[PDB]
Amino acid sequence: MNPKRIRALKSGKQGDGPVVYWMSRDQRAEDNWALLFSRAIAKEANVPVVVVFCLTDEFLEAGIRQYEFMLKGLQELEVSLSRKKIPSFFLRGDPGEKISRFVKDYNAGTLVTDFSPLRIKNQWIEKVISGISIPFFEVDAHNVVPCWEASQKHEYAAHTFRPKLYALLPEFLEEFPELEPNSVVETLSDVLETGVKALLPERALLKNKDPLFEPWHFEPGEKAAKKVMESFIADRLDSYGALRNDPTKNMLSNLSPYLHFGQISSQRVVLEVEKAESNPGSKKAFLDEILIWKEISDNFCYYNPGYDGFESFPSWAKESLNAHRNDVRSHIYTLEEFEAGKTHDPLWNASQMELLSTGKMHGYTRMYWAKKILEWSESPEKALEIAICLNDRYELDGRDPNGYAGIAWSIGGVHDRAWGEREVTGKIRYMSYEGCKRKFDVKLYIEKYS
Ligand SMILES: Cc1cc2nc3c(=O)[nH]c(=O)nc-3n(C[C@H](O)[C@H](O)[C@H](O)COP(=O)(O)OP(=O)(O)OC[C@H]3O[C@@H](n4cnc5c(N)ncnc54)[C@H](O)[C@@H]3O)c2cc1C
Repeated sequence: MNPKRIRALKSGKQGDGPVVYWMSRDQRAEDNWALLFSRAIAKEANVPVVVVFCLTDEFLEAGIRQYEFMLKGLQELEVSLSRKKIPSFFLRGDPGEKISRFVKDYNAGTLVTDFSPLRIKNQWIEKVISGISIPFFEVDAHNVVPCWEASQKHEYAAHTFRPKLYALLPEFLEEFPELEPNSVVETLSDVLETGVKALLPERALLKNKDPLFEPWHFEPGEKAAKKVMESFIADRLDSYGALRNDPTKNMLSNLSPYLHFGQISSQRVVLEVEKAESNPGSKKAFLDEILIWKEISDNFCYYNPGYDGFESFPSWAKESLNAHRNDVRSHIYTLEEFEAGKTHDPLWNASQMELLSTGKMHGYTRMYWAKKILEWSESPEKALEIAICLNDRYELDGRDPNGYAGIAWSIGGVHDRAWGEREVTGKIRYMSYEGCKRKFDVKLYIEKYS
Protein backbone atom coordinates (compact mmCIF):
# COMPACT_ATOMS: atom_id res chain seq x y z
CA MET A 1 0.00 0.00 0.00
CA ASN A 2 1.29 3.44 -0.99
CA PRO A 3 1.96 5.74 2.01
CA LYS A 4 1.27 8.70 -0.30
CA ARG A 5 -2.48 7.99 -0.07
CA ILE A 6 -2.50 8.78 3.67
CA ARG A 7 -2.02 12.17 5.33
CA ALA A 8 -1.58 13.25 8.95
CA LEU A 9 -4.18 15.68 10.28
CA LYS A 10 -3.13 15.60 13.95
CA SER A 11 -0.52 13.72 15.98
CA GLY A 12 -1.90 12.42 19.26
CA LYS A 13 -1.38 9.99 22.10
CA GLN A 14 -1.90 6.49 20.72
CA GLY A 15 -4.65 4.74 22.67
CA ASP A 16 -5.14 1.01 23.10
CA GLY A 17 -8.67 0.72 21.73
CA PRO A 18 -10.06 -0.03 18.28
CA VAL A 19 -8.93 2.04 15.32
CA VAL A 20 -12.06 4.00 14.37
CA TYR A 21 -12.67 4.72 10.68
CA TRP A 22 -14.83 7.84 10.20
CA MET A 23 -16.42 6.87 6.91
CA SER A 24 -18.09 9.75 5.08
CA ARG A 25 -17.43 10.04 1.34
CA ASP A 26 -16.60 6.40 0.44
CA GLN A 27 -19.51 4.24 1.62
CA ARG A 28 -18.36 0.78 0.55
CA ALA A 29 -16.61 -2.28 1.93
CA GLU A 30 -14.63 -3.19 -1.21
CA ASP A 31 -11.92 -1.07 -2.84
CA ASN A 32 -11.85 1.36 0.11
CA TRP A 33 -8.27 2.50 0.73
CA ALA A 34 -9.20 4.26 3.97
CA LEU A 35 -10.89 1.08 5.21
CA LEU A 36 -7.80 -0.94 4.25
CA PHE A 37 -5.39 1.58 5.77
CA SER A 38 -7.49 1.44 8.95
CA ARG A 39 -7.37 -2.38 8.93
CA ALA A 40 -3.58 -2.55 8.62
CA ILE A 41 -2.94 -0.06 11.43
CA ALA A 42 -5.43 -2.06 13.50
CA LYS A 43 -3.53 -5.27 12.76
CA GLU A 44 -0.18 -3.74 13.75
CA ALA A 45 -1.76 -2.56 17.02
CA ASN A 46 -3.34 -5.99 17.71
CA VAL A 47 -6.70 -4.23 17.96
CA PRO A 48 -9.98 -4.54 16.07
CA VAL A 49 -11.17 -2.05 13.46
CA VAL A 50 -14.50 -0.22 13.69
CA VAL A 51 -16.20 2.12 11.23
CA VAL A 52 -18.48 5.03 12.10
CA PHE A 53 -20.82 7.13 9.95
CA CYS A 54 -22.41 10.43 10.98
CA LEU A 55 -25.87 11.35 9.68
CA THR A 56 -25.47 15.12 9.78
CA ASP A 57 -28.13 17.71 10.57
CA GLU A 58 -27.80 19.16 7.04
CA PHE A 59 -29.72 16.29 5.43
CA LEU A 60 -32.84 18.48 5.23
CA GLU A 61 -31.02 20.74 2.75
CA ALA A 62 -31.33 17.96 0.15
CA GLY A 63 -34.33 15.74 -0.56
CA ILE A 64 -35.78 12.27 -0.11
CA ARG A 65 -33.99 11.08 -3.26
CA GLN A 66 -30.55 11.55 -1.68
CA TYR A 67 -31.59 10.39 1.80
CA GLU A 68 -33.12 7.13 0.55
CA PHE A 69 -30.36 6.35 -1.96
CA MET A 70 -27.64 6.81 0.66
CA LEU A 71 -29.38 4.98 3.52
CA LYS A 72 -30.38 1.98 1.38
CA GLY A 73 -26.71 1.46 0.56
CA LEU A 74 -25.80 1.70 4.24
CA GLN A 75 -28.41 -0.96 5.06
CA GLU A 76 -26.43 -3.16 2.65
CA LEU A 77 -23.04 -1.97 3.92
CA GLU A 78 -23.83 -2.90 7.53
CA VAL A 79 -24.39 -6.50 6.44
CA SER A 80 -21.19 -6.76 4.39
CA LEU A 81 -19.16 -5.11 7.15
CA SER A 82 -20.59 -7.59 9.67
CA ARG A 83 -19.56 -10.49 7.41
CA LYS A 84 -15.94 -9.45 8.08
CA LYS A 85 -16.61 -9.00 11.83
CA ILE A 86 -16.42 -5.20 11.42
CA PRO A 87 -19.25 -3.50 13.36
CA SER A 88 -20.73 -0.26 12.04
CA PHE A 89 -21.97 2.52 14.32
CA PHE A 90 -24.24 5.24 12.90
CA LEU A 91 -24.39 8.39 15.03
CA ARG A 92 -27.02 11.04 14.30
CA GLY A 93 -26.07 14.66 14.91
CA ASP A 94 -23.12 17.00 14.65
CA PRO A 95 -19.87 15.15 13.80
CA GLY A 96 -17.91 17.49 16.06
CA GLU A 97 -19.88 16.28 19.07
CA LYS A 98 -20.60 12.73 17.89
CA ILE A 99 -17.09 11.71 16.81
CA SER A 100 -15.38 13.29 19.83
CA ARG A 101 -17.85 11.63 22.21
CA PHE A 102 -17.66 8.26 20.45
CA VAL A 103 -13.85 8.32 20.53
CA LYS A 104 -13.86 9.14 24.25
CA ASP A 105 -16.60 6.66 25.19
CA TYR A 106 -14.95 3.74 23.37
CA ASN A 107 -11.31 4.56 24.24
CA ALA A 108 -10.32 4.90 20.59
CA GLY A 109 -6.67 4.52 19.66
CA THR A 110 -6.54 6.08 16.19
CA LEU A 111 -9.09 7.91 14.03
CA VAL A 112 -9.22 7.48 10.25
CA THR A 113 -11.44 9.25 7.72
CA ASP A 114 -11.80 9.44 3.96
CA PHE A 115 -10.79 12.56 2.04
CA SER A 116 -13.22 15.21 0.79
CA PRO A 117 -12.15 18.73 -0.29
CA LEU A 118 -15.57 20.26 0.40
CA ARG A 119 -15.99 23.13 2.85
CA ILE A 120 -18.56 21.25 4.95
CA LYS A 121 -16.05 18.43 5.54
CA ASN A 122 -13.24 20.76 6.63
CA GLN A 123 -15.80 22.27 9.02
CA TRP A 124 -16.21 18.90 10.75
CA ILE A 125 -12.46 18.17 10.82
CA GLU A 126 -11.82 21.54 12.47
CA LYS A 127 -14.23 20.68 15.29
CA VAL A 128 -13.19 17.07 15.94
CA ILE A 129 -9.48 17.96 16.06
CA SER A 130 -10.10 20.42 18.91
CA GLY A 131 -11.71 17.66 20.99
CA ILE A 132 -9.50 14.60 20.43
CA SER A 133 -6.08 13.61 21.76
CA ILE A 134 -5.39 10.55 19.56
CA PRO A 135 -3.73 10.42 16.11
CA PHE A 136 -5.94 11.53 13.23
CA PHE A 137 -5.27 10.45 9.64
CA GLU A 138 -7.07 11.01 6.35
CA VAL A 139 -6.84 8.79 3.26
CA ASP A 140 -7.67 9.63 -0.36
CA ALA A 141 -9.98 6.75 -1.25
CA HIS A 142 -11.88 8.59 -4.00
CA ASN A 143 -9.15 9.57 -6.48
CA VAL A 144 -6.76 7.15 -8.16
CA VAL A 145 -3.88 9.60 -7.67
CA PRO A 146 -3.97 11.41 -4.30
CA CYS A 147 -5.36 14.92 -4.67
CA TRP A 148 -2.28 16.42 -2.99
CA GLU A 149 0.03 14.32 -5.22
CA ALA A 150 -1.53 14.82 -8.66
CA SER A 151 -0.49 18.49 -8.46
CA GLN A 152 0.71 20.98 -5.85
CA LYS A 153 -1.44 23.82 -7.21
CA HIS A 154 -4.65 24.63 -9.06
CA GLU A 155 -4.54 23.46 -12.68
CA TYR A 156 -6.12 26.02 -15.01
CA ALA A 157 -6.90 23.54 -17.81
CA ALA A 158 -7.34 19.87 -18.61
CA HIS A 159 -4.39 19.71 -21.03
CA THR A 160 -2.08 20.73 -18.16
CA PHE A 161 -3.57 18.33 -15.59
CA ARG A 162 -3.55 15.37 -17.99
CA PRO A 163 0.25 14.79 -18.25
CA LYS A 164 0.60 15.00 -14.45
CA LEU A 165 -2.15 12.49 -13.65
CA TYR A 166 -1.27 10.13 -16.50
CA ALA A 167 2.43 10.02 -15.61
CA LEU A 168 1.41 9.02 -12.06
CA LEU A 169 -0.98 6.29 -13.24
CA PRO A 170 1.76 3.59 -13.42
CA GLU A 171 2.34 4.17 -9.68
CA PHE A 172 -1.20 4.56 -8.28
CA LEU A 173 -3.43 2.61 -10.71
CA GLU A 174 -3.06 -0.75 -8.97
CA GLU A 175 -5.16 -3.70 -7.85
CA PHE A 176 -6.87 -3.77 -4.48
CA PRO A 177 -5.82 -6.18 -1.72
CA GLU A 178 -8.33 -8.32 0.14
CA LEU A 179 -10.15 -6.82 3.13
CA GLU A 180 -9.05 -9.14 5.92
CA PRO A 181 -11.76 -9.72 8.55
CA ASN A 182 -11.36 -9.00 12.24
CA SER A 183 -9.76 -11.62 14.46
CA VAL A 184 -12.76 -11.64 16.83
CA VAL A 185 -26.93 4.63 17.75
CA GLU A 186 -30.12 3.00 16.47
CA THR A 187 -31.52 1.00 13.55
CA LEU A 188 -30.99 2.50 10.10
CA SER A 189 -34.62 1.69 9.25
CA ASP A 190 -35.82 4.00 12.03
CA VAL A 191 -33.49 6.75 10.79
CA LEU A 192 -34.95 6.42 7.29
CA GLU A 193 -38.54 6.50 8.56
CA THR A 194 -38.10 9.56 10.77
CA GLY A 195 -35.82 11.30 8.27
CA VAL A 196 -38.20 10.88 5.34
CA LYS A 197 -41.07 12.06 7.56
CA ALA A 198 -39.26 15.38 8.07
CA LEU A 199 -38.61 15.64 4.32
CA LEU A 200 -42.14 14.97 3.04
CA PRO A 201 -43.34 18.63 3.19
CA GLU A 202 -40.50 19.64 0.82
CA ARG A 203 -41.08 16.74 -1.60
CA ALA A 204 -41.06 17.69 -5.28
CA LEU A 205 -44.71 17.27 -6.31
CA LEU A 206 -46.66 18.02 -9.47
CA LYS A 207 -50.04 19.73 -9.75
CA ASN A 208 -51.89 16.43 -9.19
CA LYS A 209 -50.29 16.06 -5.72
CA ASP A 210 -48.07 13.24 -7.00
CA PRO A 211 -44.28 13.18 -6.48
CA LEU A 212 -41.85 13.79 -9.32
CA PHE A 213 -38.93 11.54 -8.39
CA GLU A 214 -38.87 8.17 -10.15
CA PRO A 215 -36.77 5.97 -7.82
CA TRP A 216 -36.66 2.99 -10.19
CA HIS A 217 -33.93 4.38 -12.47
CA PHE A 218 -30.86 3.72 -10.28
CA GLU A 219 -31.23 1.08 -7.58
CA PRO A 220 -28.73 1.71 -4.75
CA GLY A 221 -26.19 -0.58 -3.14
CA GLU A 222 -22.63 -1.81 -3.60
CA LYS A 223 -23.89 -4.88 -5.46
CA ALA A 224 -25.98 -2.54 -7.63
CA ALA A 225 -22.90 -0.63 -8.83
CA LYS A 226 -21.36 -4.01 -9.69
CA LYS A 227 -24.06 -4.66 -12.29
CA VAL A 228 -24.19 -1.11 -13.68
CA MET A 229 -20.44 -1.08 -14.37
CA GLU A 230 -20.58 -4.52 -16.01
CA SER A 231 -23.54 -3.48 -18.16
CA PHE A 232 -21.68 -0.35 -19.30
CA ILE A 233 -18.51 -2.20 -20.30
CA ALA A 234 -20.40 -4.95 -22.14
CA ASP A 235 -23.00 -2.79 -23.91
CA ARG A 236 -22.26 0.95 -23.71
CA LEU A 237 -18.46 1.18 -23.61
CA ASP A 238 -17.94 0.65 -27.35
CA SER A 239 -20.45 3.41 -28.18
CA TYR A 240 -19.42 5.94 -25.51
CA GLY A 241 -17.07 8.16 -27.52
CA ALA A 242 -19.69 8.78 -30.21
CA LEU A 243 -22.98 9.34 -28.32
CA ARG A 244 -21.96 11.04 -25.07
CA ASN A 245 -23.25 14.38 -26.42
CA ASP A 246 -26.65 12.92 -27.42
CA PRO A 247 -29.07 13.24 -24.47
CA THR A 248 -31.75 11.37 -26.45
CA LYS A 249 -29.82 8.13 -25.87
CA ASN A 250 -28.95 6.54 -22.53
CA MET A 251 -25.38 5.87 -23.61
CA LEU A 252 -23.60 6.98 -20.42
CA SER A 253 -22.23 4.72 -17.70
CA ASN A 254 -24.76 6.00 -15.11
CA LEU A 255 -22.19 5.37 -12.36
CA SER A 256 -22.24 8.90 -10.90
CA PRO A 257 -24.69 8.30 -8.00
CA TYR A 258 -22.64 5.23 -7.06
CA LEU A 259 -19.45 7.30 -7.33
CA HIS A 260 -20.65 10.33 -5.34
CA PHE A 261 -21.81 8.42 -2.26
CA GLY A 262 -18.74 6.19 -2.57
CA GLN A 263 -20.67 3.00 -3.30
CA ILE A 264 -18.15 2.24 -6.07
CA SER A 265 -14.48 3.01 -6.67
CA SER A 266 -13.35 4.88 -9.77
CA GLN A 267 -10.07 2.94 -9.58
CA ARG A 268 -12.04 -0.31 -9.86
CA VAL A 269 -13.95 1.10 -12.84
CA VAL A 270 -10.72 2.14 -14.58
CA LEU A 271 -9.15 -1.27 -13.91
CA GLU A 272 -12.00 -3.15 -15.59
CA VAL A 273 -12.13 -0.60 -18.42
CA GLU A 274 -8.38 -0.66 -19.08
CA LYS A 275 -8.47 -4.45 -19.51
CA ALA A 276 -11.65 -4.42 -21.62
CA GLU A 277 -11.24 -4.55 -25.40
CA SER A 278 -13.25 -1.91 -27.25
CA ASN A 279 -12.86 1.16 -29.46
CA PRO A 280 -9.71 3.13 -28.53
CA GLY A 281 -11.63 6.31 -29.35
CA SER A 282 -14.36 5.33 -26.89
CA LYS A 283 -11.90 4.22 -24.19
CA LYS A 284 -10.02 7.53 -24.28
CA ALA A 285 -13.33 9.42 -24.10
CA PHE A 286 -14.44 7.62 -20.93
CA LEU A 287 -11.07 7.69 -19.15
CA ASP A 288 -10.80 11.43 -19.83
CA GLU A 289 -14.13 11.86 -18.00
CA ILE A 290 -13.64 9.54 -15.01
CA LEU A 291 -9.93 10.34 -14.48
CA ILE A 292 -9.20 13.84 -15.79
CA TRP A 293 -12.41 15.83 -15.33
CA LYS A 294 -13.40 13.88 -12.20
CA GLU A 295 -10.12 14.26 -10.29
CA ILE A 296 -9.57 17.82 -11.54
CA SER A 297 -12.82 18.65 -9.75
CA ASP A 298 -11.20 17.58 -6.49
CA ASN A 299 -8.21 19.65 -7.62
CA PHE A 300 -10.48 22.67 -8.06
CA CYS A 301 -12.17 22.28 -4.66
CA TYR A 302 -8.91 21.56 -2.81
CA TYR A 303 -6.73 24.46 -4.00
CA ASN A 304 -9.57 27.03 -4.26
CA PRO A 305 -11.31 27.81 -0.95
CA GLY A 306 -13.92 29.90 -2.77
CA TYR A 307 -14.72 27.14 -5.26
CA ASP A 308 -18.42 28.12 -5.12
CA GLY A 309 -17.82 31.87 -5.44
CA PHE A 310 -17.09 34.47 -8.10
CA GLU A 311 -13.49 34.87 -6.87
CA SER A 312 -12.39 31.41 -8.07
CA PHE A 313 -13.07 32.43 -11.68
CA PRO A 314 -10.12 33.04 -14.01
CA SER A 315 -8.88 36.61 -14.34
CA TRP A 316 -10.09 36.85 -17.95
CA ALA A 317 -13.58 35.68 -16.97
CA LYS A 318 -13.95 38.11 -14.06
CA GLU A 319 -13.00 41.03 -16.31
CA SER A 320 -15.26 39.76 -19.11
CA LEU A 321 -18.30 39.25 -16.88
CA ASN A 322 -17.72 42.57 -15.10
CA ALA A 323 -17.61 44.34 -18.47
CA HIS A 324 -21.10 42.95 -19.24
CA ARG A 325 -22.81 43.16 -15.84
CA ASN A 326 -24.83 46.25 -16.81
CA ASP A 327 -25.93 44.72 -20.13
CA VAL A 328 -29.69 44.43 -20.48
CA ARG A 329 -30.55 40.75 -20.08
CA SER A 330 -32.96 39.12 -22.52
CA HIS A 331 -35.21 37.80 -19.75
CA ILE A 332 -34.89 37.49 -15.97
CA TYR A 333 -36.53 34.62 -14.08
CA THR A 334 -36.63 33.84 -10.37
CA LEU A 335 -35.49 30.70 -8.56
CA GLU A 336 -39.09 29.44 -8.44
CA GLU A 337 -39.39 29.70 -12.23
CA PHE A 338 -36.09 27.91 -12.90
CA GLU A 339 -37.04 25.22 -10.37
CA ALA A 340 -40.45 24.53 -11.92
CA GLY A 341 -39.05 24.79 -15.45
CA LYS A 342 -41.17 27.79 -16.45
CA THR A 343 -38.96 29.56 -19.01
CA HIS A 344 -39.25 30.45 -22.69
CA ASP A 345 -36.94 27.57 -23.70
CA PRO A 346 -38.53 24.11 -24.12
CA LEU A 347 -35.07 22.52 -24.32
CA TRP A 348 -34.15 24.12 -20.99
CA ASN A 349 -37.53 23.17 -19.50
CA ALA A 350 -37.01 19.58 -20.63
CA SER A 351 -33.57 19.56 -18.99
CA GLN A 352 -35.08 20.79 -15.72
CA MET A 353 -37.87 18.21 -15.86
CA GLU A 354 -35.31 15.43 -16.30
CA LEU A 355 -33.48 16.85 -13.28
CA LEU A 356 -36.73 16.86 -11.28
CA SER A 357 -37.99 13.43 -12.32
CA THR A 358 -34.84 11.29 -12.44
CA GLY A 359 -32.39 13.25 -10.29
CA LYS A 360 -29.71 12.64 -12.95
CA MET A 361 -29.81 14.95 -15.96
CA HIS A 362 -27.71 14.17 -19.03
CA GLY A 363 -24.17 15.53 -18.99
CA TYR A 364 -24.48 17.61 -22.16
CA THR A 365 -27.75 19.25 -21.07
CA ARG A 366 -26.08 20.10 -17.74
CA MET A 367 -23.85 22.47 -19.74
CA TYR A 368 -26.88 24.05 -21.42
CA TRP A 369 -29.04 24.14 -18.28
CA ALA A 370 -26.35 26.00 -16.33
CA LYS A 371 -25.15 28.40 -19.04
CA LYS A 372 -28.71 29.56 -19.74
CA ILE A 373 -29.00 30.37 -16.03
CA LEU A 374 -26.17 32.87 -16.48
CA GLU A 375 -27.90 34.42 -19.49
CA TRP A 376 -31.17 34.75 -17.54
CA SER A 377 -29.80 35.90 -14.17
CA GLU A 378 -29.47 39.38 -12.71
CA SER A 379 -25.71 38.89 -12.15
CA PRO A 380 -23.07 36.13 -12.33
CA GLU A 381 -23.20 35.76 -8.54
CA LYS A 382 -26.94 35.08 -8.77
CA ALA A 383 -26.37 32.53 -11.54
CA LEU A 384 -23.90 30.73 -9.28
CA GLU A 385 -26.40 30.65 -6.40
CA ILE A 386 -29.26 29.36 -8.56
CA ALA A 387 -27.14 26.72 -10.30
CA ILE A 388 -25.64 25.36 -7.08
CA CYS A 389 -29.08 25.34 -5.44
CA LEU A 390 -30.88 23.31 -8.11
CA ASN A 391 -27.82 21.03 -8.45
CA ASP A 392 -27.32 20.20 -4.78
CA ARG A 393 -31.07 19.74 -4.22
CA TYR A 394 -32.21 17.50 -7.08
CA GLU A 395 -29.05 15.82 -8.41
CA LEU A 396 -28.52 12.36 -6.96
CA ASP A 397 -24.83 13.00 -7.65
CA GLY A 398 -25.24 16.53 -6.20
CA ARG A 399 -23.18 18.10 -3.42
CA ASP A 400 -20.06 16.74 -5.14
CA PRO A 401 -16.83 18.50 -6.19
CA ASN A 402 -17.73 17.48 -9.76
CA GLY A 403 -20.77 19.76 -9.62
CA TYR A 404 -19.03 22.90 -8.39
CA ALA A 405 -16.21 22.42 -10.89
CA GLY A 406 -18.84 21.81 -13.58
CA ILE A 407 -20.86 24.85 -12.53
CA ALA A 408 -17.79 27.10 -12.35
CA TRP A 409 -17.05 26.07 -15.95
CA SER A 410 -20.51 26.86 -17.35
CA ILE A 411 -20.80 30.23 -15.59
CA GLY A 412 -17.15 31.22 -15.13
CA GLY A 413 -15.25 29.24 -17.74
CA VAL A 414 -13.16 27.40 -15.14
CA HIS A 415 -10.85 24.99 -17.00
CA ASP A 416 -11.86 26.52 -20.34
CA ARG A 417 -10.78 29.42 -22.56
CA ALA A 418 -11.95 32.80 -23.85
CA TRP A 419 -14.26 32.79 -26.87
CA GLY A 420 -15.91 35.51 -28.95
CA GLU A 421 -17.18 38.45 -26.95
CA ARG A 422 -20.97 38.61 -26.62
CA GLU A 423 -23.35 40.67 -24.53
CA VAL A 424 -24.34 39.62 -20.99
CA THR A 425 -22.21 36.47 -21.20
CA GLY A 426 -19.01 38.15 -22.39
CA LYS A 427 -16.26 35.76 -23.45
CA ILE A 428 -17.75 32.72 -21.68
CA ARG A 429 -18.40 29.89 -24.13
CA TYR A 430 -21.93 30.29 -25.50
CA MET A 431 -24.19 27.38 -26.46
CA SER A 432 -27.23 28.25 -28.55
CA TYR A 433 -30.51 26.37 -28.89
CA GLU A 434 -29.97 26.22 -32.66
CA GLY A 435 -26.51 24.78 -32.03
CA CYS A 436 -28.15 21.94 -30.10
CA LYS A 437 -30.60 21.24 -32.93
CA ARG A 438 -27.65 20.49 -35.22
CA LYS A 439 -26.16 18.34 -32.44
CA PHE A 440 -29.05 16.02 -31.54
CA ASP A 441 -32.80 15.52 -31.91
CA VAL A 442 -34.04 18.26 -29.59
CA LYS A 443 -37.68 17.34 -30.29
CA LEU A 444 -37.19 13.79 -28.98
CA TYR A 445 -35.56 15.03 -25.77
CA ILE A 446 -38.46 17.43 -25.15
CA GLU A 447 -41.23 14.91 -25.88
CA LYS A 448 -39.52 12.37 -23.60
CA TYR A 449 -39.77 14.66 -20.54
CA SER A 450 -43.20 16.28 -20.81
C1 LIG B 1 -23.93 22.14 -14.39
C2 LIG B 1 -23.28 20.79 -14.05
C3 LIG B 1 -23.61 20.15 -12.86
C4 LIG B 1 -23.04 18.93 -12.53
N1 LIG B 1 -23.43 18.42 -11.34
C5 LIG B 1 -22.79 17.31 -11.05
C6 LIG B 1 -23.07 16.80 -9.80
O1 LIG B 1 -23.95 17.43 -9.00
N2 LIG B 1 -22.51 15.70 -9.39
C7 LIG B 1 -21.65 15.06 -10.16
O2 LIG B 1 -21.06 13.92 -9.72
N3 LIG B 1 -21.33 15.53 -11.39
C8 LIG B 1 -21.89 16.66 -11.88
N4 LIG B 1 -21.60 17.15 -13.06
C9 LIG B 1 -20.61 16.43 -13.96
C10 LIG B 1 -21.29 15.53 -14.98
O3 LIG B 1 -22.26 16.13 -15.55
C11 LIG B 1 -21.76 14.31 -14.41
O4 LIG B 1 -20.80 13.79 -13.64
C12 LIG B 1 -22.13 13.31 -15.34
O5 LIG B 1 -23.08 13.70 -16.11
C13 LIG B 1 -22.56 12.13 -14.53
O6 LIG B 1 -23.49 11.25 -15.24
P1 LIG B 1 -22.88 9.81 -15.91
O7 LIG B 1 -22.12 9.06 -14.92
O8 LIG B 1 -24.12 8.87 -16.46
O9 LIG B 1 -21.90 10.29 -17.18
P2 LIG B 1 -20.46 9.55 -17.63
O10 LIG B 1 -20.13 10.01 -18.98
O11 LIG B 1 -20.64 7.90 -17.59
O12 LIG B 1 -19.22 10.02 -16.58
C14 LIG B 1 -18.59 9.02 -15.75
C15 LIG B 1 -17.99 9.64 -14.62
O13 LIG B 1 -16.89 10.40 -15.02
C16 LIG B 1 -17.02 11.61 -14.25
N5 LIG B 1 -17.30 12.67 -15.05
C17 LIG B 1 -17.78 12.57 -16.23
N6 LIG B 1 -17.94 13.79 -16.73
C18 LIG B 1 -17.52 14.69 -15.77
C19 LIG B 1 -17.42 16.08 -15.64
N7 LIG B 1 -17.83 16.95 -16.73
N8 LIG B 1 -16.95 16.60 -14.53
C20 LIG B 1 -16.57 15.83 -13.52
N9 LIG B 1 -16.64 14.50 -13.57
C21 LIG B 1 -17.10 13.89 -14.66
C22 LIG B 1 -18.04 11.42 -13.39
O14 LIG B 1 -17.55 10.92 -12.16
C23 LIG B 1 -18.85 10.49 -14.00
O15 LIG B 1 -19.65 9.84 -13.05
C24 LIG B 1 -22.12 18.29 -13.40
C25 LIG B 1 -21.80 18.96 -14.60
C26 LIG B 1 -22.37 20.18 -14.93
C27 LIG B 1 -21.99 20.86 -16.27
